[PDB]
Amino acid sequence: KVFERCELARTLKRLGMDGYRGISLANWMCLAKWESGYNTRATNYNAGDRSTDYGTFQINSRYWCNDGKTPGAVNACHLSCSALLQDNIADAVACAKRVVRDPQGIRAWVAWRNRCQNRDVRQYVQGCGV
Repeated sequence: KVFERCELARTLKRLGMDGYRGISLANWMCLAKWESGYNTRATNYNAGDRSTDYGTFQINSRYWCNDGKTPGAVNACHLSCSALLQDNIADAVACAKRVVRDPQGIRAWVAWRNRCQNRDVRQYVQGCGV
């Protein structure tokens, strides 16, 4: 499904993302906007290394979820990558939380560095009531 901005902002807040490991709600919103455009069924195959990115946060199959076809992959979130394509984002959020527990934090997604870091991200949550 494709979330509307404020709809997603409120959902993420309810799921405990605001300030999780020092990451503000607006940063998560900026990441979701640039990764999938708030689309839960988004998938991107990376032909260079045989991995695929799944769902709202475009979580990679080499380290986080298992899709069975990615070489030398681990499944740190202990989830089928299929779980990251559901309309209910509960699992994708649990897994995103795992991703940032690593040293890099939110920096794990290059898209965050390119389009969110050091920028004014207030706009992603303004008027949503979060």
